[PDB]
Amino acid sequence: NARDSPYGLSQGIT
Amino acid sequence: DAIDDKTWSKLFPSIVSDPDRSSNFMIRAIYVVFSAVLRQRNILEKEYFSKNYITENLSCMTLSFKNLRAHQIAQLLRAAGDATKDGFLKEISLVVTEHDGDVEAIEVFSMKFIYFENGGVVARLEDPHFAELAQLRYEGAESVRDQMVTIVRSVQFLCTKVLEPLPAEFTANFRLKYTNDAPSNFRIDGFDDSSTFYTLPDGIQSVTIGHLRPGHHAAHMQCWSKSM
Repeated sequence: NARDSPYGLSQGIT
Repeated sequence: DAIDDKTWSKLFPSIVSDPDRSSNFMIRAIYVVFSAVLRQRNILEKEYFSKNYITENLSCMTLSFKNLRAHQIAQLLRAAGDATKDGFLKEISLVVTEHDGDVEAIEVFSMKFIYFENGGVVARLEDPHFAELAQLRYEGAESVRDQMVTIVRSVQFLCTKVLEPLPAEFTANFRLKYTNDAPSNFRIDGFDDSSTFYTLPDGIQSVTIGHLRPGHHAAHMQCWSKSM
């Protein structure tokens, strides 16, 4: 896919 | 210009002067440092880690590749570290929040990067650190080893003797920022896209953990926390 957003977040520990 | 140590070579390249191994060192640095933070802040239990040594005198807990869940987090950090080779990683940070998905954080361990061109001398281009760290030169492999030792020792000291314990309930998260150089088709595996990063309370405190300066890269490790 293509990406516009400058940020990336992952999982994820509660 | 090379480090001679059986212990150091177990985790890190003995040479960091060339672009590839300078980048490879950054990958291992991300792994080691963020493993130590995950453990020393008791975000993950000790079973997800294994005992490693930076030095015959200094020890740290690294994410295990035997444990599936710990392995997954390691690859996550490996994927972010791999982005340093192309110079696409601006910053990667371990972000702790009260609830899952919160933008505002209560504790942040940020590692910000600088990529050098032309023999690893000239920085490619606000942040308080950038001016100082961009001017910082490569001073040999042994200096890099000293910088790595300093950071690990400061992390363990900060987490166990300075910071207060994290609250009983929280959500720890890895969040990164892409470089402007990074193209729209490039994505770091394991990180879902987002128009939001993380923010800080205006009264939150900050402490400089350390810096890294191999051949053709630079890293600034910092900590924001209410637990401080």
